Amino acid sequence: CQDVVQDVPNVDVQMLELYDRMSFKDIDGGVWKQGWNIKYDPLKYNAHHKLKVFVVPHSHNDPGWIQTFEEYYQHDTKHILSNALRHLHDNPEMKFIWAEISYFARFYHDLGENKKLQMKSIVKNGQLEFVTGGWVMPDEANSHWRNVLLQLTEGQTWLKQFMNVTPTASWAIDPFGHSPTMPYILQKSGFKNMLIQRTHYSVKKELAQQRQLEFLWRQIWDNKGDTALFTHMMPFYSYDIPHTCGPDPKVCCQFDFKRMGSFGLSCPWKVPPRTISDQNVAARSDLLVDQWKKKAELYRTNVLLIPLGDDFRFKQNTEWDVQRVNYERLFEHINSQAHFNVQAQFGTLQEYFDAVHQAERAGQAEFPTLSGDFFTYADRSDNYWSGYYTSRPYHKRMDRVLMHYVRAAEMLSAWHSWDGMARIEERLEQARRELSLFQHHDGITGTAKTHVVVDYEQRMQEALKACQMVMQQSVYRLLTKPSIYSPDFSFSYFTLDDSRWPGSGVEDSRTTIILGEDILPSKHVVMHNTLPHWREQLVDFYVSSPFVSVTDLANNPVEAQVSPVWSWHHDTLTKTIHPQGSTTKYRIIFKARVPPMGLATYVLTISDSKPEHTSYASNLLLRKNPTSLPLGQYPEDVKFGDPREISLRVGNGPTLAFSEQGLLKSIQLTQDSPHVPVHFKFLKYGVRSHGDRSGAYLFLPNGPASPVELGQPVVLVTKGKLESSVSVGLPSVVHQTIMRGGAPEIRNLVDIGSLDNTEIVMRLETHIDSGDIFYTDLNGLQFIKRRRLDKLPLQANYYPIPSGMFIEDANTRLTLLTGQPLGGSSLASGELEIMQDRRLASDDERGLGQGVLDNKPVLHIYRLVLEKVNNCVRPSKLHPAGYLTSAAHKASQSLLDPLDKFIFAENEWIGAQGQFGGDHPSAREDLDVSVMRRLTKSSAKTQRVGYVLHRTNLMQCGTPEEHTQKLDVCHLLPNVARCERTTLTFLQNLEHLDGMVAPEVCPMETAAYVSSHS
Ligand SMILES: O=C1N[C@@H]2[C@@H](O)[C@@H](O)[C@H](O)[C@@H](CO)N2C1=O
Ligand SMILES: CC(=O)N[C@@H]1[C@@H](O)[C@H](O)[C@@H](CO)O[C@H]1O
Ligand SMILES: [Zn+2]
Repeated sequence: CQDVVQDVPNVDVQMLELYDRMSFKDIDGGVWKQGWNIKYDPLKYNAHHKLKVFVVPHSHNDPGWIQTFEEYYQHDTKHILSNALRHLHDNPEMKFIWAEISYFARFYHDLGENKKLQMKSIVKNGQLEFVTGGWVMPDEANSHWRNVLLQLTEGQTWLKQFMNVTPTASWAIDPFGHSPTMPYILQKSGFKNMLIQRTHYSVKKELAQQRQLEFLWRQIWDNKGDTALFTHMMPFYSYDIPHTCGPDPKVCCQFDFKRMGSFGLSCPWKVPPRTISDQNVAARSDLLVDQWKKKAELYRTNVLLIPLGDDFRFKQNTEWDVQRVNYERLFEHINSQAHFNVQAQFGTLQEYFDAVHQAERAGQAEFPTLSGDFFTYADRSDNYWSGYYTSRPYHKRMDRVLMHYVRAAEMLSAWHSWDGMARIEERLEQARRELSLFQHHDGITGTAKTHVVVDYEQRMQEALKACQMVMQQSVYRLLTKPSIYSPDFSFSYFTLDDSRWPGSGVEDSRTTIILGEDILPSKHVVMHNTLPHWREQLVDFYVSSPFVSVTDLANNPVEAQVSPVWSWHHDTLTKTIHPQGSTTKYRIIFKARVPPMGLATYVLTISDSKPEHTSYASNLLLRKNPTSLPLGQYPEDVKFGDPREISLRVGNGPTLAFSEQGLLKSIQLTQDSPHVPVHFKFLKYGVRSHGDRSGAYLFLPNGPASPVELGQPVVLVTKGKLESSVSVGLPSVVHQTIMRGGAPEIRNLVDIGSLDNTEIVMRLETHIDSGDIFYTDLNGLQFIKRRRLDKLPLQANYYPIPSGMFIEDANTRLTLLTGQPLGGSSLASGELEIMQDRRLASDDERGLGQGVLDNKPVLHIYRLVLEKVNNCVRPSKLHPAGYLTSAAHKASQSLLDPLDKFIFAENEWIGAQGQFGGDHPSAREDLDVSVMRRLTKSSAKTQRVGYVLHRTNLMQCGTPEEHTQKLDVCHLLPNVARCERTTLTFLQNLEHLDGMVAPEVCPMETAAYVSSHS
C-alpha cells in the first residue's frame, strides 16, 4: 500500500501552489478577452507536419433546468434524438456525441424495433458516440462520491445492456467547477480520458501560456501516479460555437450556421454567419483555419479538438442540414488546398483522444502531471460561483437522506433473491434513477426554476417511499421464522421512523407508538446498521405514555430515558419564539446495539408507573416573564429562570458551557483540561446595491457579514442521563446543541422567512492558530488543504463543504461535519463558517431568469469535534491533503449513515426473531461496504452480488485501536462459486480471485467485487 500521508507527490502543476503564485489579474486581452493575442509560425506546418482537426458535433441537454426533464423531453430532446437518428443514418461521415443517458433511455424505450435496430447500428459503426455515459452530467461540488458512482453505473449499465458499449472517454462541459473525485472514479471504472470546461479564467490563461491544458490528473496524495487520468481542459469562456473554434468569438460566431435569422438566433459581435459557396469558401476557410491554428498553439500535439454545439442543438432537420452542408464545403476546400497543411473532418471525442495519444507515442509530445481541484469557479471579473454551494438547501439535505435510504434498501434486499411479484427490482430501479437524476448540475446545485425544483422533490419523495417499501419487506423476511413467513408484497409490516428528516419543525410526520392497557401493551421496533462493524447508538421513538420500558428480544432490560416532545413556535401575538411541550406524546431514548450490516429487535412496554430502568430528563426554560408549561403525564415539572450562562456534561464526556443566549462558548474535553473557547455565532450577508447581484449561482456579498440581532431569545435546557441539550429560538433559526456523551450534535431548524437579499451564516470563533489554512472535503471522499487568499474577494474564498471542514494548529483541531452540502470558509485565523440558507430577490444573469425566493424550513445537522492533535502523525507542511481522526470520521458516519428504525405495524409479530447478522465480520473502522447490490434477478441459475469497498485514511494519534476481523465480502453469502474484482460499475471483470476471497483495500482506495453463487 502506498503511504498517503508522508510522501509529498512531485507534480508539474499543483493547484494550491499555483494559486499561491498567480496574480489573477483581469485584463482585457483583446478579441480573446481573458487571454492574449495568439501568434503562430506559419511555417510550423507543411506536407510533413499537418494539423489534424476533429470537429465534434454535440448537443447539451439539461435533465431539467428552466423546464422539467419531461418538459424538455417532449419539447426538444426527443426531436433532437429522432432527427439525429435520421441524419446520421443518411450521412455516413457525419458524427455526433451524446452524454445524458437519462434522456437516451427515455427515448429508446419509446422506439419501435425498426428504429432501435437503426440506432444500434449507428452506435456500432461509430457515428453516434456516448461520452461518459452517466445518467446525467453531475454537479461536482455538492455531490457525494457515492451518488456520482450511482448515476454513472445507472447510465453505463443501461448502455451495456441496450447499446453494447461502455464509454472510456468523459465529457463534462457544464459543471460549475471540477473535482478530482471524477478522475478518481472514472479511472477505477475503465476510463482512459476526460474533458472539462468550467475552470477559472485566470487558470485557463495560466495553463494555456505553458501549454498545460492537457495533463495527467492524479490524486493529491498519489506519489506513484497510478490514479492518473489524461485530462483535456478547454481553453475558452464557453462551450458554445463562438468560443470553441478559436480565440476570437466574433469570427467563430460566423461558423455557427444556425445563427442566420430563420432560427431566431444571431451573432452579438454583429457579423452574421454566411452560407458557404464556391465564391467565398477560400476567404471563409482562411478565416477559420487561422482560428484553428491559433487554438492549436495552446496544445502540445498536431491534433486539434473543435467542439460544434450548444444547448439543445441539432433539433430541426434544417439545422442538421445547415451545419453539415456548410462544414462539408469548408472541409473539401481546406483539405484540398495543400498550402493549408490541414486535414479536417467530423469526428468523435474518442477519435480525438486516440489521435492525440498516437502522436504522443510517436514522441511528438510529453504531458505534464497535475494534482488539485478547480474550485471556486469564476467565469468573468469577480463573479465567483460559490452561491450554488448553498442554494435550495432543503433539497441538498434531502439528497443525503435519499443517498442513505438507497444504500440501505439495496443492501437489506440483497440478502435474498426475490420473486418478481415482490416488485423489488422495480422499486429499487426507480429509487436509483430519481436520486441519479438529482445529481444533475441544475439539480442538487439548486439552480433550477421553482417548478423544476418541485419536480425533483416529488421524484425524490417517491424514491423514499420506494426504499421504505423494499426495506420493510426485507426486515420482515430477515427476522421472521422461515416456516411462518407469509408475505403480502403490498402490505406494510413496518413503518420507518426518522427523527431527522424532514425533521421536527419542518413536518410532523413521524408516527407515535400508541400503547395502552385497553389497546396494546407493547410494540416491537427494529434497528438496521448498514455499516460493516458493530455499532451502538442512541435511538428515539415517540410514545403515547411516559411510563415505557425497553428490553431486547431476550427480555433483558435496557436503560432508557424519557423526555418531552418540544416544538417551537413563532408567537404572532407576543412576538417571541418559545417552545411548547406535548401533553400526549413523549420521546423515549435508549442505546441500540446492532450487528455489522445487520438488525436488532427491541420491545417497548407500557406500565402504570415509572419503570425501574427508565429515567426522566429535567427541563429548564430560561427567559423573563415565563408562563407555565404543562406536560400531561410527564413525571417532572418544568423549571424556570432568568437567562443565564449554563454548563452541561453527559456521562464522562466533554463539558460544554453556553452563553445566556443559549450559544456554545467553550468546550472542556476532560475535567483536567482547560475550557477551550469555541463560540457559535450567527451572522448575515447582504446583496450589493450597485454592480452585480447575488443569485442562485453567484455569491456577491456587500462586505463581511453583520451579526444577527438576537434580542433576548428563549432558551430551553433539557438534562438527562443519556441525552441533554440546549435549544434557542433565534431569528430565522432554532439552534440546538445535543450531547450524548461524545462529540456534540448541532441541529439548525432554518426558516429564512421573507428576509430578502439575505444569506444566513453560522460561524465558529476560536483561538486556534490556523492562520490562512483550512481544510474542506471533496464529495465526501477526501479532504483538501485550502489557503485563504486576500488577493481574491471574499466569495472566492468560499468552498464546497459537502461533508466536512476543519482548522488546526500544532496542538488543537476543530472539525465540523455536515449532514448536507453547504458553502463555507475560514475568513480569519481560528474561524470556520458555513452558510445555512440564502434568499435572493434578483437574477444573477446566468440564464435562470429568477432569484431564489422559494425557501422552505430545513433541518441542518452537524457534529462538532474538538481534539488535541499534537501527537498525531500528520502530513508535512507541503502536502496538499489532510485526514480526519477516528472520532471525526465516526461522527461523519453518524450523520450520513445512521441506524435505521422500523416500527412493527400490526399488533402482534408472529415468529419474530431478535437479531440478524450476528455472525457478520466486524471490519476495521476505516473500511466501509459503500455498496451491496444483487446484480441478478431470481430466474438466474448463477446469482451475482456486487460490492463496493472503500477504505478511508485515518490519522494515527496514539490509540491502540486493535482486534478487528478481516472482511471478505465474497463469503457474506453462502455457496460461493467464484469471486472477481470488477470495475466500480461492476461491468467488467478485472481479476479472478483465488480461493474466492476478496482482499481488503488500501487506504484511500476503492475496489469492487462480485461474488457468484450456485
Ligand atoms: O446557456 C447556458 N447553458 C448552461 C445550462 O446548460 C445550465 O445547466 C446552467 O445552469 C446555466 C449556467 O449559466 N447555463 C446557461 O446559462
Ligand atoms: C451486442 C452483440 O451481441 N454484438 C457483439 C457483442 O456481443 C460483443 O461483445 C462485441 C465485442 O465488442 O461485438 C459485437 O458485435
Ligand atoms: Zn447544463
